[PDB]
This record gives sequence, structure tokens and C-alpha cells, in this order.
Amino acid sequence: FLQINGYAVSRGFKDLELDTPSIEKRFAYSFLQQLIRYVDEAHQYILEFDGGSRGKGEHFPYEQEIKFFAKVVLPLIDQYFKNHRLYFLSAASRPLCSGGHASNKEKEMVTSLFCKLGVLVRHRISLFGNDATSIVNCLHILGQTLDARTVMKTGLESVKSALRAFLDNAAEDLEKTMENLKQGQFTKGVTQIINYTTVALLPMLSSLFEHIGQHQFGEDLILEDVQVSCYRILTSLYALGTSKSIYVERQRSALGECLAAFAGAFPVAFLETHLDKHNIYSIYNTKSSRERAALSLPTNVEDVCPNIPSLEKLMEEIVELAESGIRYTQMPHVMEVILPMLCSYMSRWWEHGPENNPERAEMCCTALNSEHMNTLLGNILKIIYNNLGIDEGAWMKRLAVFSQPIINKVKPQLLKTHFLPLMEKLKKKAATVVSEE
Repeated sequence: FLQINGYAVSRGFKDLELDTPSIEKRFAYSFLQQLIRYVDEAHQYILEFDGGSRGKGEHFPYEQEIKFFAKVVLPLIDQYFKNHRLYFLSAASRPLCSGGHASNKEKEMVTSLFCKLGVLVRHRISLFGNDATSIVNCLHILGQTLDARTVMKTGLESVKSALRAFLDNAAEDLEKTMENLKQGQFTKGVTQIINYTTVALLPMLSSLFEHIGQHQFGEDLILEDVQVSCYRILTSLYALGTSKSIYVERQRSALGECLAAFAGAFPVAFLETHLDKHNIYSIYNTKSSRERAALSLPTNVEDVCPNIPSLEKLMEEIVELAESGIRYTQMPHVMEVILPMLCSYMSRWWEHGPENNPERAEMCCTALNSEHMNTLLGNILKIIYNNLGIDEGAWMKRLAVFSQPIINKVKPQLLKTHFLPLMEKLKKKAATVVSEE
């Protein structure tokens, strides 16, 4: 009857204010407020427990709080960042273009939570018994969702300094692992540091750097002193790969993948240091020797990676190994480690090579010629041919999956007449479990 008279029944009032652009009230914003506050709360508690445990206070005053943290906060973070992955990943770079700002401040708190979770996971795998796996899974699932683009171009200084302090502390801890396993090689703080490194630092660092390489985040992440932190990381990782000890023999497998991820994430040709002064983006050109005089830099291109060989010397060594065909046990170094180095390196540097830009050639940085990619693919093939039947292994498989990106360069039709011997030998020795291609 109201209708037929035309009386206009109306929504009770009229909106006085609408604050939709306010990022400060959104679900993600508040959720990360709460997550950050409980992470920091876990931090004063655990750092209090650091003094309580060595003292009389054996019984944990806040056992309920720490159990709540370790059994609720971490798995919910894992599930949330597994579900809403592309939400934070979209930074106007075209992923999830159908919609999906996480905003600048959301990405900023994501990165801050990442750094704070790293601070918590520092040297506490034993303290976080049976859940350090949960922490490190959270680190994987958050580092794979970082937004280094936005973090560097528009971020707040505490978060920026936290990210570089995180990187510097990781480099320092792994360096400390380096010298402590060098000096205590003859038969525990050193053992605890080694366990921390193997449990957390390698899988974490591998995940972070593969994420960076796949999202091309190294072009804006690693410029200012992050370059030198990464050089220290590379030198240490290569030194640990060169170290021969039963302590490292069973962690070599993760080391190769971690350093391959590093090579794919790092934006300056560390194997062609004789031509790095062609790189505009290089820290050596950006800050110059005038600031190397002030900074704690070796002021030299080659001496920053002394024990790391050059690209030409690496090719020489591994081709020589290709005709030699030694057994895996005699020298597991190059077999286990060196090939993924060069695979990731050349896969990253192929587009920065001169073929993609025939113009402005020879002022370039990575002289990776089609013959050079063919040579590296072919000598990997020859290695797998002359070492296929000697006890094989899963290192065979990871070699194949690291050669996966390299195969894209060589077309399958040109691959014939030198891949055919592999097919012929597979027909001759079909009693095998390992398969390729």
C-alpha cells in the first residue's frame, strides 16, 4: 500500500563518510598488524627465555603463549600465503591483472614480517624443536611472495635496513660457518652453527634466490652494498663447495642448488669479471673507486672473487674432464657442483648476451655465443654419456633438470647428429631406470 501511494521507504540514514581508499582498515592490513604484534611478542618472550633458561627459571613462564605461537600462528601464515599468493605478488607488473592490490604498505609489512621471522629463526632450530620446520616453511612461502620491486622503489627505511641487516647477518653467519668448519675440522657452538646452516640457511637461501631469479627481482634488489654482501655469499659458498670433508659431503647436494639459485638471482657477471666494467648497473660503476676508498671493498674486480675461477677456465676444466672421464668418487667436486653453476649462469646471462642485441655489441658483458651454448650442452651430454653407467644416481636427475633451461637454446633439430648417439646407446643399454628428455 506504501508502494501504490508512492511513499518512498528509504534506507535509514545517508552515509556520512566513506573511507575505502584507507588501506589502514582492510582485512590484510589488520591481519598483518596482529601477526606482526604477536611475532614481536614472541620476540620479547623468547629473548627473555634466553636469560631464564641459563638461570633458575627452568619452567617456562609463558609456555601457553609460546605453544599458541608455534602451533597456531605459523601454520595459519603458511596456509594464508599459500592461498593468497598472487595477491601480494601483483605490483602493477601485470601478474594478476584482473585485480589485486596488496598495496605498498601491505607489501611493506609483508617484508617486515619476513625480516622479523628471520630474526626469530636466527640460531634457534634447537629451541624451536619439531616446529623449526614450520618456521622455515613460513620463510619459504613468504620469500616466494616478496615484492622487492616495491620494497626498494617505495618503502620505509626501517624495513629497508631490516632487509639488508637480514642479508648481512646471513652472510656473516655462513662466513662464520666457513671459518669454524675450517679451524675445527679435527673433531658445541661450531656444531650448532653447522646444524643451523644446513637446516635453515641453505633451503631458505635457495628459495629466496630462485624466487628473485624467476621474478627478475635482482635488477632492483641487489644494487647498494647488497652487491658486496652477495659477493661475500658467493665466495663463501664456492669455498664451502671446494672444501673436502665428510661434514660437507652429505650437504653438497643442497649447496649446488642453493648456489645455482644465487647465480640465477645475481645481476652481475661474476665469471666474466674481465668485462664487468661494461655493466652500467654494476656497483663498481655506480659507486666508483672514490667510494671504494671509503668503503670496505677490495677495490679490485678479480680479487673480490679470488678463488672463484673465470668462465673460460671453468669451460677448460670441464671440457678436459669431458675427455678424461674420471669416476665420481675420485673427484665429486666438478661433477656434483660445477655443472649447475654454469647452467644457471648461462641461462640467466643468455638474454644479456650479444645475440639478443646485435647492435651495441662488444661493449656488452657476457660473450655467450651460440657455439658456446652448444659446447656446454654438448659436453654436459658427453659427461652423462661417459659417466652414465658408473653407479648413476639422483645427481644424474638433478643434472638433467638443471640442463632443462639450457636445452631451450639449442633447437631439437640441430640437436640431432650428436644427440643420436645417446638414443643409440639407450637402445643398446635399455636395462636402465634413469631416463632423459
